[PDB]
Amino acid sequence: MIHFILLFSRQGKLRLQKWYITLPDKERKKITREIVQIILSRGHRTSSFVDWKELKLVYKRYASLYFCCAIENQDNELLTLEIVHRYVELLDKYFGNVCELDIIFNFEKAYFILDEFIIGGEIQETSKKIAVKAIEDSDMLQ
Amino acid sequence: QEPELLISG
Amino acid sequence: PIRLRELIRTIRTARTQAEEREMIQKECAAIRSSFREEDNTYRCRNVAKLLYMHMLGYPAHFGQLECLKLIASQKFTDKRIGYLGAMLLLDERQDVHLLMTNCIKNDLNHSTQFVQGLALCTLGCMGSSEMCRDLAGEVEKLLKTSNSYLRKKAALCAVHVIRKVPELMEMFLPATKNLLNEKNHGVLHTSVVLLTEMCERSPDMLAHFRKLVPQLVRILKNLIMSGYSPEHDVSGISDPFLQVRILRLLRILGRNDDDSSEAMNDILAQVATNTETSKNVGNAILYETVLTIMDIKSESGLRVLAINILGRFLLNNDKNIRYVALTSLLKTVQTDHNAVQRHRSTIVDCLKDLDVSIKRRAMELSFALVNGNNIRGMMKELLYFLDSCEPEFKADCASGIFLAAEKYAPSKRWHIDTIMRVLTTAGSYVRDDAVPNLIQLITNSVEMHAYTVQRLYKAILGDYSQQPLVQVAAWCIGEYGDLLVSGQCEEEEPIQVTEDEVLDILESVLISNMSTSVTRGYALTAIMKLSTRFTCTVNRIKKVVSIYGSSIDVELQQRAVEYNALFKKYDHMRSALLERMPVME
Amino acid sequence: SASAVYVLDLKGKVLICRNYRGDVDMSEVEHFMPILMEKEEEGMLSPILAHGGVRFMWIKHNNLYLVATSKKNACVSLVFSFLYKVVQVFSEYFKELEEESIRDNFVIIYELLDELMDFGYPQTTDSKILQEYITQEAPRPPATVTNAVSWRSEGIKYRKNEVFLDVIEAVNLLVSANGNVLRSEIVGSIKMRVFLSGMPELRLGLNDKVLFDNTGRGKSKSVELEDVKFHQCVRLSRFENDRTISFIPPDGEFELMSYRLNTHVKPLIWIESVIEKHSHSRIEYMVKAKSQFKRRSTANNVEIHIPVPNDADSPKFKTTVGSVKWVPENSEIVWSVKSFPGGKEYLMRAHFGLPSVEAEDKEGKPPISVKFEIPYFTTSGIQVRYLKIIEKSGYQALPWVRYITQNGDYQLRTQ
Amino acid sequence: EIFELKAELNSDKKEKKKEAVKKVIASMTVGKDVSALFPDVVNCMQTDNLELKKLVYLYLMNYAKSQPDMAIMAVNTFVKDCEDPNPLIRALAVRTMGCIRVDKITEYLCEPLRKCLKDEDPYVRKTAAVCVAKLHDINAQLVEDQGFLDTLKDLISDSNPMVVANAVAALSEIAESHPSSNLLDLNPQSINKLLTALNECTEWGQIFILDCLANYMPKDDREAQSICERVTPRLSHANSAVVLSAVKVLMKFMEMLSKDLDYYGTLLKKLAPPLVTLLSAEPELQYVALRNINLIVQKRPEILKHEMKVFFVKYNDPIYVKLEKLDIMIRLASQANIAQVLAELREYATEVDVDFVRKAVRAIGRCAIKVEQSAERCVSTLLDLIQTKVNYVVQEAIVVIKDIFRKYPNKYESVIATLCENLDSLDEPEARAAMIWIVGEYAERIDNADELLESFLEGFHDKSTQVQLQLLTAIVKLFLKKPTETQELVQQVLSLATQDSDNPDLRDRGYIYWRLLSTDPVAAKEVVLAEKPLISEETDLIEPTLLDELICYIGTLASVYHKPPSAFVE
Amino acid sequence: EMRILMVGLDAAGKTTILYKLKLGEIVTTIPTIGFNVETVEYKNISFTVWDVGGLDKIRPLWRHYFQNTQGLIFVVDSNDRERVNEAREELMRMLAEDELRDAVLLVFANKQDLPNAMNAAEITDKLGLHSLRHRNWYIQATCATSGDGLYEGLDWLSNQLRN
Ligand SMILES: Nc1nc2c(ncn2[C@@H]2O[C@H](COP(=O)(O)OP(=O)(O)OP(=O)(O)O)[C@@H](O)[C@H]2O)c(=O)[nH]1
Ligand SMILES: [Mg+2]
Repeated sequence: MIHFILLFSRQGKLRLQKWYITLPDKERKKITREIVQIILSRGHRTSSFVDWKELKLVYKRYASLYFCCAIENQDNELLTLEIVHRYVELLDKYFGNVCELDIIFNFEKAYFILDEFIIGGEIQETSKKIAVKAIEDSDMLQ
Repeated sequence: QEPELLISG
Repeated sequence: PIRLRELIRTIRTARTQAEEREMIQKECAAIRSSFREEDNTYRCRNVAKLLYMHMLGYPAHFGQLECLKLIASQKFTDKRIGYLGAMLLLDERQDVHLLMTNCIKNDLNHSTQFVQGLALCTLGCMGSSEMCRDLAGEVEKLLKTSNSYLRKKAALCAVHVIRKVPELMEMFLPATKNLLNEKNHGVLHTSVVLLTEMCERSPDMLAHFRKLVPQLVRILKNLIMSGYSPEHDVSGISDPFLQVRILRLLRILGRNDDDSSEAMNDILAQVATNTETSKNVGNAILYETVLTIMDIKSESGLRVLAINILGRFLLNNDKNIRYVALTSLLKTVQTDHNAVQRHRSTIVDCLKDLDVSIKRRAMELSFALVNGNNIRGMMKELLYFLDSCEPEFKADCASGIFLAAEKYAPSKRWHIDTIMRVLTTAGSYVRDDAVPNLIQLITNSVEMHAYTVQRLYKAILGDYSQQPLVQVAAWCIGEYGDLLVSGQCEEEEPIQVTEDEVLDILESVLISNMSTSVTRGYALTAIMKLSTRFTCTVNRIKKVVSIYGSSIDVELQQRAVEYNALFKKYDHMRSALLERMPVME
Repeated sequence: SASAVYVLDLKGKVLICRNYRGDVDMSEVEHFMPILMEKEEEGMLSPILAHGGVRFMWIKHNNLYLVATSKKNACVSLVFSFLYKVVQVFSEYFKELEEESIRDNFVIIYELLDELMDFGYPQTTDSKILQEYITQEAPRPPATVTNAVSWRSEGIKYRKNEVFLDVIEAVNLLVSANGNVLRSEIVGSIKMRVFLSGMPELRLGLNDKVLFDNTGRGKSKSVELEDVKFHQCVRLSRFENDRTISFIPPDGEFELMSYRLNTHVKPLIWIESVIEKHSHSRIEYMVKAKSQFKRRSTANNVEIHIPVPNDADSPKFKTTVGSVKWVPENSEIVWSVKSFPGGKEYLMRAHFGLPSVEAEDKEGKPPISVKFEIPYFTTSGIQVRYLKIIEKSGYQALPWVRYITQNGDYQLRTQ
Repeated sequence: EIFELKAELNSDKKEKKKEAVKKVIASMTVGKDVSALFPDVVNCMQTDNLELKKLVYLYLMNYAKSQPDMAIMAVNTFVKDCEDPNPLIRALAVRTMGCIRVDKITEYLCEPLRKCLKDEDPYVRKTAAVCVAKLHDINAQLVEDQGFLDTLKDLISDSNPMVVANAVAALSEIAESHPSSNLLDLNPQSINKLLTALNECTEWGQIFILDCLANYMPKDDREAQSICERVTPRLSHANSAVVLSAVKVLMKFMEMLSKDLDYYGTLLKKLAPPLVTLLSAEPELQYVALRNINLIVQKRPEILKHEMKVFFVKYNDPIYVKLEKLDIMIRLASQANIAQVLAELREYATEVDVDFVRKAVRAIGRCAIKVEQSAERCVSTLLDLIQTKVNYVVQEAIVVIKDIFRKYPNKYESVIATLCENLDSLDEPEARAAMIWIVGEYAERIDNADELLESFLEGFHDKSTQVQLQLLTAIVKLFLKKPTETQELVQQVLSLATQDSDNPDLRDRGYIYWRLLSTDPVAAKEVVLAEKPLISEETDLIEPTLLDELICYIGTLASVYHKPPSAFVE
Repeated sequence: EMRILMVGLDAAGKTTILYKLKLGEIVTTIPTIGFNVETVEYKNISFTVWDVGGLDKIRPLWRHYFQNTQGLIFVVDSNDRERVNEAREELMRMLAEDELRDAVLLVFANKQDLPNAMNAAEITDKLGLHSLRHRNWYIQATCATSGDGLYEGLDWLSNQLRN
């Protein structure tokens, strides 16, 4: 189970946050700030997985924007890297050569892309065409 | 910098 | 009302956090004033701007009812932004979230499958224990539908309902009948996640769900010999999430059952050999395959194949694959204990690696790989790793040294030497709840007390800045001063222990402000316990008890007042209540 | 003794850099920022941050950070006075000191930073005589860098010789929530604008209580200043000897005096606000403002800043005189009147709406602050009796005086 | 980028040479390593242009320590513009050549320093005075061999008081840098000439001269009165550092003045309004003056004993100002102002700054400890703070009320009944142990003590350590205060702290209590409820041997940290 | 142009009254854990009617719909006798709030089909509407099955627009 998904930049400011566990807002901001400082206090050769409170944090840099996921101690970390890559590919297939600016100005559309891919911390749509196709029909549905 | 493509290509 | 893109641009044109907060509050004022006038047209964009506000980290508690109003409307875009706002704002402890159970239940019987999947997404993402009770039958009626788009979301809703309220788990039994016979892989993936959720939750249906083990084997079989597809394919291999989830389900069944492992063993050998290892995706499939193989009771010949695949995972130059190999060898330690020990030189080679996570799982794997054969041989390397580390690792290193030397001590003298070494070298990084275990093992060491008491005395005589070291040492000195000193009732030949400077250094840790006010209580009880066991010095323990009877520490003052009362009035009774105790286990 | 003076930005990168002693390693400036956030996180933010043996003494301007380092026991009052003094020096050298003005004026900022401090010791800090020999458009050093008169240059002439005096009062008021005054003081300021030729010797005459009691005329109206602060130009020894404000003034605008006194008189503008706060429904404000000075005086541009809840909405304002608008950027309402005559009491009513969902954290209660200004009016009673201008050439200059009373820290605590 | 700028800097014509030097200064200013371009900008050093000379001087100042063995090629140019008829270039060359912090060229630039300590221009003379201290910090042995300390001592005695002020600052720097052999102490005639030079120097030179006076010790009473009477007019300067240095001289020097004459009282009455108006400055000087006022009122409490309303905190004050203003309000509190202090401290606990609120509640407790006659007003203030039902206010107020109760246990037993039902599921173990000690110490009037203490034992092995020790002590005290209904309640607690407890100090206390109760309850009544004496209170006031030394460091980091300067130098 | 809040106890008539006013027939109504909102039009004003359910976990959450409400509808159940006192404490707890203080009161004496169901005047004496000070209130006997009295309550609510 993916507990939460965080997106942030090189400046540490958050770009997207989806939480599949229930915990209050002060603990939310504290956990997010310390996790952002843990990821940003690491180099580019540092194995892409950190250990944090019996949850392995799977992160992967793509641009100035970072991508991060937190899973339990039963999941696959490399398949969580593939889950991050599939979410980046779904952002590619929706927006079309996606940059950070599309995430910043369409955070709600990136949220819809995450909801068409992951609900409850688990994958609902494995494939790439079905999720983007469902977002396209919900976009012309209005 | 921010207008740069997310995928590595 | 301004648009969401204009608000995002206005946020990005700010120069500092304070001016950003002023323009946040200036937009939130107009949003709340538009909320007060009950405007139906711009409520969608106002709730979306408030969602951007809440993402930036600003209060949005006044938009929860407007999220409910956006859910209760008839427009799909309003429903979309309202369900996203429910997911982002409400949770289980927000208590406004109970007011949309009827709205989710109305949207689950909608004619539009995107409205239905929106409600399924919101319920499966953040439904509470109260929402999951009166919506579980609504979820289960969508688990029997022919729509795959609703079917996968209803299956993950059933996952969320089972995870939240686990006593509504038996009512999803006939919804999973012939659910693995569906052809589309998203529905198959969510069905496999549902089956492993009930199999991990309850063990009464493990043999009930073990009859679809050859069905899972056949699905993995045509998944592997599905050569190329333009869908469900990344980096040349087909359905990796489905393959990893199917192998995780095959790990969950058959861990204690034999015949499912014989039905699963051939395709475990086929997946473990005929899939590529040049990519991260195939490495993920091979890691889940080797976790399945070393968790089930598999064939011992291909257990050696699992050894070889973990070896070529270990000497992979990629740090992700080295982390994966360390985590898998930590996952299987209790089984094939002979077959983990040959990688110990590689494990202590990555113990000195620069990566934090690599050296952390290498430390935990070395601690799990400590046994009773060459415990000294790993113990010099573990004390080297303790003495030569960046100091975030020292608490976990000292704790693992404590359980390793507790579990696999060949002798008590070596155990006392290594616990003195880790107490003197680690020091302040020693966790304070290990001090009862250290005192318990020292009191269980009945045949030698004088050597460990003398070593603790010599360690404090160097320095006493280390609080668990002085907490062990004060208790040991106060309990065993009667053999710390020996035959020293009068003046004699000059020996290094002469029954005064022990009480002087106990006085020193009492007076010093570099104590944590628990070791002062340990030192005061030590000084009181030394009054029975010392027959040479008199009227010094009494005055050092007497000057501590007016302390600002209330426990220290209560202890010294009781000990001063015993000294003044009941001096003949102190040997009856200050004697040694028998040991405990 | 500052080892190195840095100018930074909000991110904390070095905008311009200057080394004086070299005992602090020059690459330690990147440790200043995360020490600042980790001290701001615990609430242990201090002007003096420490990194082992290196102490970071920093001030914060409107846009920049001015940090000074030291390895030893530095005179930290001298360091902070130096930092505010070069903030003042850069503020007279340029229009305003921001992030942008460092980059195009870096050559003259380097020349200024070489001139202002030498080996941890401030040397020449007057901008008017500092502009004589380093400019943005270099001659011999003037004598006034090293003369006894270090503030005023010889050889400057004016066709019309005028002195302008601005006796500015700042009333500081702090009352309790119950309505009793617990702090009421006046901090004054005589800002002088000098346009004089040659080397004038100026004698300021005031109605000092100590001077009037020492002379023997202490029956008339006088002010009892508790403390007096003077410029560098004022002869402090003869001020202590016979209460004499004697000085050779600098050319241009400068602050000669900053006095301080406590008054038992009633406050000039009195605010009574009763808050009718209802939980989850609305909050109501009933604010009455009365002016307790004389009726011939008039306070201009008074702004009564009253704090509102941060989640409040839909304001309804009823007022008698003035206009009241909602400022949610400061989470408050201000009540702006244009003219407040004495003896008049005005009424304001404000109603907001509150959310049904409470906020997660508590708000806090800022006080009510007013922003009045009464011209042609002094509240302590200080009058400038004379200004004797003595020059060796001999002329008749015209001293012009005006008296402004404005707010200082004029706070009124709420419930 | 590098070779093109090197070729453009290695050209001949002057304005593009100036632009090449300007862009190499700009590329240093944006923060990149440009030290490989060193000889090209060092070669254009003797120029008639002075802006170009200043920029080449700046490059040589911050790029010669990185290249020490190759920056030797500027010394003849340095000594050739240490002899030009322009004193601005002469003093600029002296100031720059003092800042080249390499060792093997400083013997080559002692002759221009000796020439520039002697010439008639006071600008280059006061620059050479500071350059003597720069060269002393480089090579004190070379400066002592060349004899620059004797002509720096001769520059105290000359005219033009910025030269004597820079020589005073340099000689003071050399004096604290010395190993305290062959001291540079000064005669009273030198004291008199420095006090006359104080009136006609700059405002930083006043700080340097008054810092030199803080190392002097006067030999008699009327000499100290004369130096105090000449220093005391510096208290009216607008510079807060001049005011604080004059305060340092006066606080050091009235300890040698006797208390019988009338000058001591006038000095006490006139030192207080500069200290009050120091709080109207910028917040950094406000914080420094607040820590110095904390140092001052420990030594002389009669200076600011009536000026207390100026230390009341405001809402727009910074947190370092507020947390020190609370300390001054503690140190100045008395019977005459304790009602206004309690009214201000009741206001301060309603703020949202959490650490300021717990410091205000601890200040209410410190006011109850310091002022005996306001303890019931403090207790009712803390009860009204408890009735606001704020979590950190309550969980500090039980600890503060308990610390009052250990000092005054006589007649404050009427509030235990409203204390015992105040949401006792609070999570702080300090407040838990304080409430438990209140219950066990006053277990004669509490009728529900057993039925509140029985519900507290359900997580005994997992709560804390001090809460366990206080729980065992309080339940034992309750048992031998009333042994009727407590016999089955103390037995499970002794078994809970003896049998299934792992903690050795708790097992020691439980075994001592169990052996005492098994041996003699009559003796145990006299032992456990023994008459506890009056508590020796801890002192926030500094010991006077440290306080006299800390008065000699006023306006410094030692004054801020309240420590000796040897305790934080590295 | 009215915001109408329908409240009252569970199993009572509120959702049936709302979909009788909106659609016009009897629908199968589950106990609503959340809320239902429909806008009806009768003499050309929009009655935005907010039906909130009346279980024990929704009655603390009734106060999030009190704001901007110009008229209360309190549907009561005439069939049960032991819950009209609970409806009385719920109505007196609701009407004493500062939010919803200018809202007029409408009481629907619903579920009157069999003669053990009580009448409007004696349920007014049990509800204590005569002891209401500075509150404009009205009570009439309705049945939600045939929809009688509902439009008379609606035109009393429309008549009470004029001030
Ligand atoms: N006999 C009769 N029954 C009614 C009438 N109106 C509603 N009901 C019954 O009420 C049942 C539903 O419960 P209601 O009390 O209407 O629900 P509600 O008023 O919205 O309150 P909640 O259950 O909390 O949501 C229906 O099954 C009907 O049988 C009526 O006018 N006459
Ligand atoms: Mg109904």
